[PDB]
Parts: sequence; structure tokens; C-alpha cells
Amino acid sequence: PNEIKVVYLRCTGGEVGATSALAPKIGPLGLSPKKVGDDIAKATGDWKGLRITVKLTIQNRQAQIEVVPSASALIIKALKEITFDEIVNIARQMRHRSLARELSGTIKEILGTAQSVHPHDIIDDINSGAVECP
Amino acid sequence: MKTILSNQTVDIPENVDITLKGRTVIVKGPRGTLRRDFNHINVELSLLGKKKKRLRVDKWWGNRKELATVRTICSHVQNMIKGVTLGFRYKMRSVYAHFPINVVIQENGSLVEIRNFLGEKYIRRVRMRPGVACSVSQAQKDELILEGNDIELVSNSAALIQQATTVKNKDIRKFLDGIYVSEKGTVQQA
Amino acid sequence: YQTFQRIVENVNVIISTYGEGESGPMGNIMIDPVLGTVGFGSGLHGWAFTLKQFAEMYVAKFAERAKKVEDMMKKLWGDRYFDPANGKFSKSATSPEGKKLPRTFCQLILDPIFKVFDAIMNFKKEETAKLIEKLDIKLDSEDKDKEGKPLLKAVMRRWLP
Amino acid sequence: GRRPARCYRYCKNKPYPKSRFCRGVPDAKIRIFDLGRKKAKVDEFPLGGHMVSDEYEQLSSEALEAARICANKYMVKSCGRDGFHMRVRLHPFHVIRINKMLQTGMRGAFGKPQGTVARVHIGQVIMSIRTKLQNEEHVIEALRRAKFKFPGRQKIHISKKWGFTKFNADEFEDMVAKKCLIPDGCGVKYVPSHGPLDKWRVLHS
Amino acid sequence: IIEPSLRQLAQKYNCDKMICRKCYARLHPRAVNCRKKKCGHTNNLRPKKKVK
Amino acid sequence: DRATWKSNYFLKIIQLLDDYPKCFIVGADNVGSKQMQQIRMSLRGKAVVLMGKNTMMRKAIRGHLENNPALEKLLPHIRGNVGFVFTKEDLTEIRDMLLANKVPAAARAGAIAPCEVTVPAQNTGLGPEKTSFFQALGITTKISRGTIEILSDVQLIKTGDKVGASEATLLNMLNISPFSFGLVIQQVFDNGSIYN
RNA sequence: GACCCCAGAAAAGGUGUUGGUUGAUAUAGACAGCAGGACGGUGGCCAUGGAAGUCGGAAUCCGCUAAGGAGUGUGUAACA
Ligand SMILES: [Mg+2]
Ligand SMILES: [Mg+2]
Ligand SMILES: [Mg+2]
Ligand SMILES: [Mg+2]
Ligand SMILES: [Zn+2]
Repeated sequence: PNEIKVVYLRCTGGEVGATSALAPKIGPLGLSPKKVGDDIAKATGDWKGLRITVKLTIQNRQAQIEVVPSASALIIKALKEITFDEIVNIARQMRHRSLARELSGTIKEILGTAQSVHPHDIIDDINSGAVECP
Repeated sequence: MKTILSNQTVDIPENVDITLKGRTVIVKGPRGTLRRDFNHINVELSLLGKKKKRLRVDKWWGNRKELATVRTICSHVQNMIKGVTLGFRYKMRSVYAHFPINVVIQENGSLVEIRNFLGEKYIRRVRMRPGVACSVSQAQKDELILEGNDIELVSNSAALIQQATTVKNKDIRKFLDGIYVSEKGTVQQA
Repeated sequence: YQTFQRIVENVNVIISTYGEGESGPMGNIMIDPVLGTVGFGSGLHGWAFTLKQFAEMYVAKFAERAKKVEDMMKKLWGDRYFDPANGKFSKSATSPEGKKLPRTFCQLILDPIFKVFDAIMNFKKEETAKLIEKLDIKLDSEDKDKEGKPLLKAVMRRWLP
Repeated sequence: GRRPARCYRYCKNKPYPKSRFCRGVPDAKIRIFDLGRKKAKVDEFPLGGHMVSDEYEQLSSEALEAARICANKYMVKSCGRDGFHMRVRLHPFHVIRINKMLQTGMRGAFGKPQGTVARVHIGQVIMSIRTKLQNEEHVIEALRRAKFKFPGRQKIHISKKWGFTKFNADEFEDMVAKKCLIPDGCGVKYVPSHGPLDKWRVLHS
Repeated sequence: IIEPSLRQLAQKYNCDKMICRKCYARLHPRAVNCRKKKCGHTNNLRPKKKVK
Repeated sequence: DRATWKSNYFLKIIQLLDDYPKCFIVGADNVGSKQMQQIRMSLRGKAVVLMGKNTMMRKAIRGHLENNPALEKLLPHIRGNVGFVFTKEDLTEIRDMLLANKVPAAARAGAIAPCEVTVPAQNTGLGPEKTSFFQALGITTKISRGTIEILSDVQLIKTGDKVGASEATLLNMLNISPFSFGLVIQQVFDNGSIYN
């Protein structure tokens, strides 16, 4: 299994946290990182969505790589500092992009709907950039 | 409102025959003979065919309450047919937290002794109804088998055992001990 | 046997989670009846036993003596089944015939104790007598006269001190 | 220290209003008669529901306050604080007296003011709620709950009028269209086809 | 130490029931009205409270 | 809105039959919404799956029977939990990919078990706090290397018996593959034909 | 239960039964039972010690769909 199975996720983001986080609690799953490993893991992840950062990690026996899955609430709150249709569009390309979709137009509807947290009349009479993404 | 006619028909299998004496149904099958009279209900019972043996129950000019007796009679007769062909078999599980419940089957399966229910010295003696035989199954550690031809007698015997093992002056949600009817099936499993 | 196994497992998980590893300074902490680190019996009646005692009496029925007692323990406990009719050990739950076989713990450790308990509690004078001779136990006066549960206490106390 | 309402249930006396002859009357317990969005326009709340008494009796000001609060809390829960407007259409103008016993006996027995009640007739409206169409079931339930605060027997009615106006809901909208009605706050103003033509020229322009 | 399967069996007869709020009667779990005359067959029923 | 939903379904099935002349009738097993979406994505490129009420289908086919005959062969066949999949490709390519994209469905408690499963005698790799589940099943385990180990094979679930809750939690605990099943092709319709 | 005065009763209830009013669903398959599914974004936002549909304040969307509430209740510290 790639000599290690540490695919368990993490639900911290923004501040480094370290001791205040749940990483000391869930550390014994790999038993390698501890206080040093979760610090170097969070050092690269402090940017790139300073929000809750629901992230997934892989361990290389001393260091970790922390890929951040593209959660809609994560990216919309991060790209916020308005239509910003081109900004959300360019964020929907590197995504997992499955969405049980039929066209690429369905994905921009999904996250235009997610950003309703008004941006709903766009979904109603949408005609622009339907096949612009692919 | 009084309905002109409310009727229902049951079908009698080949191996069992039904004889009528007015409102007294006699159901005779391979497993024995059952009798039950419905003289407390004013209905018209009739045997329809020599080919397929249909029994028809009619109620003429019945109100709401006495239209409910047509299905009741038909279901009682179907239980009679079921008893004389397959029989009735009620299984009982004895459950206990600490004290095992000891069940001893006395003469010919007619008397049931419950010894150590909740750990008390009193011995319960429950007599089965006539025509009902109790036994201890060899498939489960704590299981009783009640067998008989009349569903009314078999389930009443099972309820006699169930109500005998009753916890008193305690919280019955916590003290769950006793013997309970686990499943209601037949014999010969057809 | 199942009750004994659940308790042994529960103690093992306690001393494995909160305890240190096997490679720790102490070594192995987990208890196993095959090692003889766990006993059974009743302190009120004054009788107790281990796998050690029953291995000793079956070796006698059958240094080098200590070695033969030790490997007998590994056969008295576990999911290994002793055929009564054949009279030999086995690893399979079923016999070649297909009969379900009792495990070694129940068949040749719990069975003598259950036979002793059943005979005394049912007041089978002849069965208790022959069981005493087969188990070659000594019975002094003032205690041979008593019967019932006190007789069970006296018998078990010397058979399994 | 109030008597049971069964002692003042019936309209046995003549009306006894608070006037220059009846002085020393304590204030009625009910002071608020309109709740919810009283400022809502006439066309916002086209549905009207009434609680209508079937008994010629007296309802205490205490009971009107209790039923007003009971209907208000349910309407707020099921419709929001601005989804309705309630109007209590009974005012406690009749003073009931008490002959207070510790002179002794029935000598000089005329009593002092004790409280106020409203005199209600058969078919008279006690309480009204106006709201949107989709809240009809909530109005019926709110008025049903408020019935339990009253002594007699009351019926819940859904009026054919539009809101709190006196015009039928099936001709309200086209009367507004042809300028027979003009909104003014919660109600409408009926403009007849007579008067100075300058008022007519104010309309149609 | 009742096993869960037997524990559910006993709770079918001891715990999984409804209670009349007026006369405390023990009713079947699917009851909508009390079966007893002394409360007037009221529909005011509550679940029998669990030891949980 | 229900009437418009029914009429929209009738327009959907009629147009889809007109466009696609080749289709499978497929009976749905106990397949979840995840399972149907997994099939829908696997077939999204070239095929289309339509499921719905049998009475919806049968009424629509009878109405379209006069416009397009030879559909009456489907009429004494659309029974049970079934649906259609429409494709312009060949029978074998549809069939073998639809049998290749199966799913290891988890063992749900309270469901019959078509398959017989038996746990191997191996270290589970789970922490020594999940022992309670093994004790409920009666499985004798021991702690080796600081993790739970199964000492011997235990026959867990037989064929055609109800899966208990304790077994279901244990299957979802060890993540081992339980009985697995998907949608199975009842029959075919190749421009008015019946095969297996 | 049983006849003016008159010699005892109310609010409120009833899936007892009887009649009436209004409305709704249904051979495009009602209702009830038994049997399957009850999904993705998304462990949606703000709240915090933890609230992942289910203590709460607002919002109440989209795609796949036969259908599945960013949730009716049970339950969990939260999950499950
Ligand atoms: Mg029946
Ligand atoms: Mg007590
Ligand atoms: Mg008083
Ligand atoms: Mg007067
Ligand atoms: Zn009651």
C-alpha cells in the first residue's frame, strides 16, 4: 500500500495552531510527525486558503505533502477579499471536476449555487460561457 | 346503514374436509379434528362445491359492528384449517441477566416448572391447555416449543408462561428477565 | 471457556494500550494461560489451579520433565480439540467422521471439575467414591463424614490446593 | 384577588361606561389592540380570518389580553413577526362592580368598580387576523388556540372580504384598477362618482 | 449479560410501547388512541420512556 | 406540478425511443444512488440510462405502439424493478463493460446475504480497542505487535441468511469486500428482437 | 335513558356509531402493508469546547436524476 497509509484527512487551516490543534490527538496514527511534522505540514499550508482547509496528506516517512481538496466554501471564501464570473470560472478547471456532470456548464451552476451563502438570478438566465471552459 | 349482503369465502385444501352442523364448523385434517361453534354470530355458513370445497359466510342486513364478524369467522376457520394440516408451533426464549431460568417439562408436556426465575425459591407450575404439548428444544440453549392444533390454545398456553415470569416491584425496562414468545410458526413447515 | 477468554482479552487490551510496547524495558506483559501466568478457582472454597497443575498430572499419567510440562500447557489451552473416542489431539474442529470435537480446555480440564461438582451436588455416593480413587486424593477423618457443598469444599481443597 | 369570570359572564346590567358618573375605574388590562405589521399596505394581506362569538355575554379585559397574546405568539412562530396583522375588535367599555364584604350585610350594597368587560353579541367579531393566502391554516390554528381563553362558544370564519376592508375580495382588485378604491395605509378609501371634478382630475393623472 | 438479539426480544414486550397521558395505560407501539374507557379513548399518547 | 412531471416523462421516453432503436432491458438489484451515478458516469460518454415507473413505461409504449409497431414485444416483459439503457454501440461492448464496472457494495444490516463470506486468519491492523466487536461475534483474538490479530478462520455469514448488525459493523470495520452486485441485463431489444 | 314548573351539571375530549359540509389523491396504478433506493458539490455560512441534516441565527441552491429536504424524528461529545 505504497509502504504507508496516512490518507486520513485534517480539518485545520489558517493559523499554524500546532498544540492548540487536534494534530496531537490524531498524531499516533502515523506516529512519525508529532509536533515537528505537523508544524512543517502547516508551514506550507498556512497560505492557499487560510480558511478551514479540509485537507488530505501523504507521508514520506519524515515529511508530508498536504494536498488541499477544492472545497467550494474554501475557494470562494479564499477568493473573496460582485459577479467575479471569470474568477470562479478559472478556479473550476483544476478541480476534481466530476460532479456527476453532463456538461461543464453544470459545474459553474453548482458553485454559483454554493456561493449563495443575489447570485441566483445568474443561474436562472445564464447563457454566457457555457462551453467556454472546455 | 344496513348493507344488503356482506360475504366472504375461504378455500379448503384437498387433504382437509369441513363439516357443518348449523353454525358449528368441524375441520378434520391429517393432524386431527378441530371443532368451533359460532352460535354467538348470526351468519349463514354454506359449503359451495364438491370440486374445490369453498366455505362461504354470508351476513344479510348487517350494520357496522356485525359486518366485522364476517372476516373474523373466515380467519378463525382458516386457522382451523391451518391447525389440522400444519399445526401451530410457538417458540419461546427465556432471557436472563444473571440467574438462568430452569424449565422442567413434567408429565407428557402438560406441566411446566419454572425454578430459578430471577433467583427466587418459589417454583412456578404452569399447566398447558388440553391438546397443547410443551417441550425443550435441542436447537437452542434456552428455548421452549409449544405445539398443538388450536391456535387459541397454543398461544394462550404461551401467554400463561409469559405472564408467569413477571418481574414485580422493579423497573421492567432494566429487569428484562422472563420467557417471551420468540416466533409464531407451524409444524411440518409447508 | 468463552467467559475466561473474554476476560483474558480484556486484560490484554488494557495492558497493551496503556502499557508500553513488547520491546520495552520489561519485555512481554501480556498474559497467556499457555504460559501459566493466569490461575483459576475460588478463594472462598480454598481451591485453585493453573494449567501447570493439570499438565503435571497428565505427564504423571503419561529438566526433561519440566520441558514436557511446558509444551503440554500449549496443548491444554487454545482452539485445539481433543477427540474423546480417538484419545488424541487435533487441530480441526470436526473429526474425519465429522463429529464436532470438544476443545482441550473443556475436555480434559473442565470435565474432571464438572464431573466432581455434578457427583457431589447430586449426592451420587458411588460416583463420588470412584472419582476420588481415580483422582487419587487423600481424605482424612472429620471431613469424609460431611456431605453436599461442604464435601465439595473439602474434596476440591486437597485435589487443587 | 379577582373573582372567577363566571360571576360576570352575562350581560345582566345596563351598560355602565366609565364617565363623569362612574369614577375610580381601574385601567383595563388590555391596552394594545393591533399587533404585527400594522403598517402593511392593504394589498399585502388579502386574507382575513375572524373569531366570532355565538353567545350574548361579557368577555373580561383580562381574557382579551390573554387571547391576544396567545394568538400573537402562534402567529409569530408560524408566520414571522411581519407576516400578519391582528386587530382585537372588542373594547372593554363596561364596568363591573363588586360589593366588598369584610356597616354589614346588604345595606347600601351598591358596589365599587372592579374591572372592565366587553359586551359581545351573537355574530359579533372578537378578533381578526389579516395575512397572505398561504397562511390560512396558521390563522385558523391561531384563532382556535385563542378560543380557549374565552368562556363561551366561538366560531372561526374566513371572511370573503379583502383584508380588513369592507369590500369583497373577488371585486377588490378591479375596483382598485378602475379607481373606485385608493390605498391609504392598511385600508382603502372609497371614491364615489360624485363631488368636485377636481378630485376626479387628481385621479386619472 | 443478555445478548442483543434476546435483549430486543424482551424489550418488545417491556419497552417498545406507548403510554396514555391521561390514564398511564400501556399500549402497543402503533397506538393512536387509548383503549380504556376511563380516559375517553384520548389520543394524547406519549412514548414509554427509555432507560437510555 | 405532478401532472407536468408525468407528461414530461412521457415526452422523454417517447423521444428517447425514437432516437435510439437499440436498448437493453436491465433489472436493478439492491443498487444505491452512488451505484447508479457510478454507472451513469461510466456510460455518460455514449449511452443513456432511463429508469422510472413500470406503469409510466407501459402506458407510454402502448400510446406509441400505433406510431411505431414491434414495440409490443416489450409489453409482456416490463415487470419488477427494471429500466432501459439506450446505446448505438454493439451488444457485447455494452454487456462486458456493464459487467466490468461492478461495485463492492457494503453489507447492510437487516439484508439477506447471497454470498458466503469467511474471514482469513490475519492481523487486522486495527488498534487494540476494537476488540469488543470481535467479542460480540465470539471471535477469539489476541494482541500481536500492538494490534489485533485473528488466530483462526471463522465462518462468518452463510448463503441466504440475514446479516446481523454486529456482522455489518465488523465488515465495515475490516473494510473487506462483502457480497457485491449491480444491474443485470434482463434481455435485449435490437430493432425488434428478443435474446438473452 | 326516560316529559313544563322540577327538583342536579360545564368547559374540554372520543379511530363508539350515525348523518352532513368542504377539500384532496387515484388504472398515467390511489390508500395500507411487504420490499429496494434515499445521492454529489457539501463535514454548505455564522456560530464553539464539539456540533458533519437533526442545540441554535440567517439563508432554502445547483447537478445527477425515477427520487432523495444543503433535512421529519431516534441517536452520538462529535461521528457513526
Ligand atoms: Mg391475519
Ligand atoms: Mg424500587
Ligand atoms: Mg373559589
Ligand atoms: Mg343588575
Ligand atoms: Zn388512557
